[PDB]
Amino acid sequence: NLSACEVAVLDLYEQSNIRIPSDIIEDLVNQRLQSEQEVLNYIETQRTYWKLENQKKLYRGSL
Amino acid sequence: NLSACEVAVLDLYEQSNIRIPSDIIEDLVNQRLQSEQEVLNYIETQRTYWKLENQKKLYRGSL
Amino acid sequence: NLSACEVAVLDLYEQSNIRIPSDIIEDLVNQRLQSEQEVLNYIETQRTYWKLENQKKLYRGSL
Amino acid sequence: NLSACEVAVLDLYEQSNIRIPSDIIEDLVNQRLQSEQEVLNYIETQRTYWKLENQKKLYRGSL
Amino acid sequence: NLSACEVAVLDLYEQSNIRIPSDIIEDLVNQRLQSEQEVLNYIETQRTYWKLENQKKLYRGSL
Amino acid sequence: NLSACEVAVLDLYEQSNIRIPSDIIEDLVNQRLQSEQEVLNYIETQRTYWKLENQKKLYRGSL
DNA sequence: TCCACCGG
DNA sequence: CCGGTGGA
Repeated sequence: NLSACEVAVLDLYEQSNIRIPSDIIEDLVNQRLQSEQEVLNYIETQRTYWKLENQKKLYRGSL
Repeated sequence: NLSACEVAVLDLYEQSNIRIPSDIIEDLVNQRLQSEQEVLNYIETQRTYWKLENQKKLYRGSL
Repeated sequence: NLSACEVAVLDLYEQSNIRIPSDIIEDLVNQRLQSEQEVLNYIETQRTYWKLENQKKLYRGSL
Repeated sequence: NLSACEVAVLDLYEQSNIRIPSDIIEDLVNQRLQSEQEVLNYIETQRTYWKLENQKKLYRGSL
Repeated sequence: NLSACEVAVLDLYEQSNIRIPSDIIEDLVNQRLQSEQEVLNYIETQRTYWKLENQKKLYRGSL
Repeated sequence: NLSACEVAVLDLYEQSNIRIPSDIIEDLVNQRLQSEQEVLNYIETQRTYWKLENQKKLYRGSL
């Protein structure tokens, strides 16, 4: 149950067939960003964060 | 609340300071995988998925 | 004050003039790895870790 | 045990879930900068330092 | 006054009109690498080292 | 051994942990530049030249 | 800042 | 096929 401008942008991403991680949605709520511009920039930043987090290589001492 | 061999692998990622997105944990529980080997393969596959997903490039009608 | 093979690899890095972040050194002690191979792989993972971390873009809400 | 603005900025990075390597902290105590604006710029510069350092490729004479 | 394979590769570099910084030449003499392959490999690494190092950004406390 | 301003700017680069190639130091001394502003501009210019040089790509009759 | 090209 | 680097 989200803000209108939050909904605007999220569907933009749906339109590009991109699932947005749910950690990003959670982070998005606790911010009440006010333009669509800010939402898009916030989300874009978070996608980078998790592109990078997911690339992190796991050391294996077991394997 | 989770399976012993699941908690084993998640703590590997902690030790390596890696955040696992929560969508992955979600999908992980609805699988009851049996060994640590399997759990780890699954998680890895999912990190690739999301690395790719967070990489996908948005088409903007605005910016 | 460290294991001899640890030292062995840390000096390779020094010969190539690459500073190792000290967090890597921390994590490295907590693992008593046994071959020089293992130490190097471990260290190399950790470099990617922090190449990536340091690449994370900060969200500017105040600039 | 640090300056107020130092603390202001480091929690920025914490609210964005970004680890600051501890060599950066070291290097930051050593300058008593006086606005957040300078702290932030200083830290960003050091993140680039280490993104780049960590990217340096090691020459292997052994493997 | 250098090794014959060393001379061999540097000349390659000349034909492509490429200046090798002289710190590389230094680091090169302290390694007596044996094949041309290893020379080229070492030099190539050292090129990346200084491409990166020269990229690092300066923090300016006065300008 | 060098002019005080030369020295002032060189320590800027150290407090940023940046090695200056020694070909830069060389060219630097044969110019006696006067303000620190002039010195830094020079070094920077020179850092670009060599970022660029060290990037130029080798044509290999090896490979 | 975004787009295209080359390398692993 | 994906990731990184360089050029417009």
